[PDB]
Amino acid sequence: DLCQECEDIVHLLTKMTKEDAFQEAIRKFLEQECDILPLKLLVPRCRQVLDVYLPLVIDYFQSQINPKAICNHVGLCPR
Amino acid sequence: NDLCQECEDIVHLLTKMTKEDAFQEAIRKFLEQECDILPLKLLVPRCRQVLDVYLPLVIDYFQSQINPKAICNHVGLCPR
Ligand SMILES: CCCCCC/C=C/CCCCCCCC(=O)OC[C@H](COP(=O)(O)OCCN)OC(=O)CCCCCCC/C=C/CCCCCCCC
Ligand SMILES: CCCCCC/C=C\CCCCCCCC(=O)OC[C@H](COP(=O)(O)OCCN)OC(=O)CCCCCCC/C=C\CCCCCCCC
Ligand SMILES: CCCCCC/C=C\CCCCCCCC(=O)OC[C@H](COP(=O)(O)OCCN)OC(=O)CCCCCCC/C=C\CCCCCCCC
Repeated sequence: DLCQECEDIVHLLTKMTKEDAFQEAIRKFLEQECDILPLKLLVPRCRQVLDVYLPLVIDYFQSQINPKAICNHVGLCPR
Repeated sequence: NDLCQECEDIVHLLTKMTKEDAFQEAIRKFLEQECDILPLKLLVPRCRQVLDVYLPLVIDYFQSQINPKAICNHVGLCPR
C-alpha cells in the first residue's frame, strides 16, 4: 500500500521538523556533504542552496499541508 | 525528542516502498517532470542524466542490507 506508506512518511516528517535538534542534525550532515563528492559537483553552490532551502522545507512540513495531495503529486496515491 | 525512532521508522517505510516497482516508476516520472522546470532545472545541472544514473542506485541502497539505526546515526538523528 504505497499511498499509506507515503502518508506515514509525511506524518513522521511533520513530527520530526518540529524539533530544533532535527534541523541542526540535518543542517550539519548536509553541510558536510556539500563540501565533498557527489554533492559538491552535482549541486553548484551547494552550501548556499542548503542555507536558503532547508528552513523553507522545515516550515513547509510544519505548515497546513495535504498529505494525500502531496503523495498524489508524486504519483503514490490516486486522486 | 525521540527523533532517532522517527528516523528509523522513515527508513523502514522507505525500505518497504523501494521494494515495489510502482514506487520506482512513480518517483522516476515525478523527478523527470521536475528536472525540466524550476527549481531543479537550475539547481541541478544535467538534472535528467543525474536522475537516470542515481535513482536506481538510491533504490538499490534502500533495498540492500541496511541498518536503519546506522543510517540515522550517519545523518545525526541517533547518537553515536
Ligand atoms: C535529481 C535526482 C536525484 C536522485 C534521487 C534523490 C532524490 C532527491 C529528492 C529531491 C526532490 C526535490 C523535488 C522538488 C519539487 C518541488 O519543489 O515540489 C514541491 C511541491 C510544491 O509545493 P508548493 O509550491 O509550495 O504548493 C503546493 C503546497 N502543498 O510540494 C508538493 O506538493 C510535493 C512535496 C514533495 C515531498 C513529498 C515527500 C513524501 C515522501 C515520499 C516517498 C519518499 C521519496 C521522496 C523523493 C523526492 C520526492 C519529493
Ligand atoms: C541540497 C540541500 C537542500 C536542502 C533541502 C533538502 C531536500 C532534500 C534532500 C536532498 C538529498 C541530498 C542527500 C545527499 C546524500 C549523499 O550524497 O551522501 C552520500 C552518503 C553515502 O552513503 P554511505 O556512506 O555508503 O552510507 C553508509 C551509512 N550506513 O549517503 C548516506 O550515507 C545515506 C544518507 C541517507 C539519509 C536518509 C535517511 C532518512 C532520514 C530522515 C528523512 C528526513 C530528512 C531528509 C534529509 C536527508 C537527506 C539524505
Ligand atoms: C531520502 C528520502 C527522505 C524523504 C523525505 C523527503 C525529502 C525532501 C522533500 C523535498 C521538500 C519539498 C517541500 C516543498 C516546500 C517548498 O516550498 O519548497 C518548494 C521549492 C520551490 O522552489 P522555488 O521557490 O520555486 O525556487 C526557485 C528559485 N531557484 O522547491 C524545493 O524546496 C526543493 C529544493 C531541494 C533542492 C534539491 C537539491 C538536491 C537534488 C539532487 C541531489 C541528488 C544527490 C543524489 C546522490 C545519491 C548518491 C547515491
